[PDB]
Amino acid sequence: SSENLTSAESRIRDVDMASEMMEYTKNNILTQASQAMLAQANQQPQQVLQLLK
Amino acid sequence: MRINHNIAALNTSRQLNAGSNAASKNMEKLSSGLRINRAGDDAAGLAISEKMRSQ
Repeated sequence: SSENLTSAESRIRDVDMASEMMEYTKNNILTQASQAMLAQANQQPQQVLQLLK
Repeated sequence: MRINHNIAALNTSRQLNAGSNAASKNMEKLSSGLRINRAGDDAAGLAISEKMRSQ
């Protein structure tokens, strides 16, 4: 009854290493995609200076 | 892959401490030469034996 409950509690509490590392990598890329586009988002307002002169 | 608990190894441990116990019980009989060492091996066997030995 300890094995059957230890296994029962592990499924509820312990994390799946495979299904979590794969999900961590996804959000670790989605933040770099937003990081890359944030840099370009700041460059866009810089083009009105050539028009203002 | 759950890491905090190894149910495969935890299950194997119980079977490990279940053939060791049986081997220990078997070696008690082999060393002493008696089926009934404790009274839990045969209650009626223990009772009949003592009457028999007494007789």
